[PDB]
Amino acid sequence: QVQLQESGGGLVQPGGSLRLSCTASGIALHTHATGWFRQAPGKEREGVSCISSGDGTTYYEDSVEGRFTISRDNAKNTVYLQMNSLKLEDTAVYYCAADPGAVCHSGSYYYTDDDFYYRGQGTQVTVSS
Amino acid sequence: QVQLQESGGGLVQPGGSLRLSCTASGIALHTHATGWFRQAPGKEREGVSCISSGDGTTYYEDSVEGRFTISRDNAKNTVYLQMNSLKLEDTAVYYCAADPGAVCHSGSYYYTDDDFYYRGQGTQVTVSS
Amino acid sequence: QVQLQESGGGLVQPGGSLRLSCTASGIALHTHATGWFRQAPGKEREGVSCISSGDGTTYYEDSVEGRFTISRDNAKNTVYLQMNSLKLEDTAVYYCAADPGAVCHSGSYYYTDDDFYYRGQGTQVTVSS
Amino acid sequence: DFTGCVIAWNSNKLDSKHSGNYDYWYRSFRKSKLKPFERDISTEIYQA
Repeated sequence: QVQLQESGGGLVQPGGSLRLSCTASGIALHTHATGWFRQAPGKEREGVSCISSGDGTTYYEDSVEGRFTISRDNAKNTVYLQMNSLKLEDTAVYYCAADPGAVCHSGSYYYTDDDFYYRGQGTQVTVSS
Repeated sequence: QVQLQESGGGLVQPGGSLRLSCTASGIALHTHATGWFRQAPGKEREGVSCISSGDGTTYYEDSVEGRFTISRDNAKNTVYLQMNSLKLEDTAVYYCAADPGAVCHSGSYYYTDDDFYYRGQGTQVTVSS
Repeated sequence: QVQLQESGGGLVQPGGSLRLSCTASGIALHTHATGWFRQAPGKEREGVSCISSGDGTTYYEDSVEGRFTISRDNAKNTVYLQMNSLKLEDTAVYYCAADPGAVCHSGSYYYTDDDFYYRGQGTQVTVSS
Repeated sequence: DFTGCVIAWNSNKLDSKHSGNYDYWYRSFRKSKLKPFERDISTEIYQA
C-alpha cells in the first residue's frame, strides 16, 4: 500500500559529500519514526541513524559519530541524510524504513536490525578513486 | 512532626516516563494545598505545580505545560505526578511541600518562590544515561 | 488650600537614624491615604511607603523592607517616617503626598508611579559627610 | 433562639505576618456535633 522511494547516490570520491533523500507517499512524517539502514557486500545489515516521532530527536551508531547528520522536512514529507567526510569502507546500499510510534530507544529496546513495517528499494552509494 | 517523604526517581532516558509520589506522614491531604518544587544543580529552586485544598484545581508553569500532570488520592493520603515526554534539562532534585488552605493562585497571590510551611527530603531525577 | 510640609533631614554618617515629618495644613489624615516618595539626583521619582485611610495598613518597595517604619497620629496631625540603617544610595529629596480613599493596594492596583493628587515641597537628605 | 449581636472587623495587621501567624488553631475533626455554647479542648488522635 505505502511505498518509500530513495534518491541520490552516484560516484563520490574520498573527502566528498552527498545527500540522500527518502520520500514517503502515503504515510505522514513527524508522526512516524524513520531510520536509515545500510548493507555492505559480504556482510550483514546494520543501522545508520534514526529519528523519533516526537520532534527531531536524533540517534546514531558508533561508527557514524560526527560525520552523518539527519534532518526531516515536513513540507515535502522527505527525510534527508547528509553524508560528510566519506571514507573508502562506506561503500554500501542504503535503505530507509519507517515504523510508527517513537520506536527508536523506547526503554530497553534499541533499533537493532530490521523489524520496521515500511520498506524501500534502496540506492547504491559507491566510493573509490 | 509532619514529614513529607518522596518516592521515585532514578535513571531514565529521553522520551521516557517516571512516577513521583509524596505521602504525608503527618497532616492529611484534601485539607492542605500541596505543591512540588525542583532544583537544577547550580540553580535556584522553582516550583512546577500545585493542587488546591478543595476539589481538583490544577496549575502548571509555562515551560512544563501539557507534558506533566498532577493527581492525588485521599485514601492512600498521597499526591501523584506522571512525568511524560522527558527531555534533557529537567535533571533536578524534586521536593514536595504543603501549606494550609488554598494558597496557590489565591486572589492576587500566586505560588511565587518558597512560601510553604512544610518541607520534604527530596529525591533525585536524572535523564540521558 | 491643602499644603503638605516636610521637616527633617541633615548631614549624617551611613548607618545612622533619622526622623522625618509630614504635616497637612488643610484636610486631615486618617480619612485620606498618604505615602512617601523620593527623587534621587538624575533619577525619576519613585515611592517608598504607602499607608491607607483607615486602620494600620503598611506597604514598602522591594529594596526597602526592614529598614523604614511608618506610622501616623491624629492628635499631632503629622505623619512620621522613621529611617533606620541607611546607606550610600539613599540620598534623595523626599516628598510626602496624600490621596482620598484607600489607594494603597486597592484591588489589583498598587500605588504605582506618581498618581497622587496633593503634593508637597520636600526636603533634601544626604549621607556620607 | 439567639438574642444578641454579632460584631466583626478585618484584622490583617496584628494577626498576620509574612511567614504566617500560626497561633490560631481551627479544629476540623470531632466525634459528634457540639451542644449549643460548648467547647472541647482535649487533644486526642482522630482516626478516619
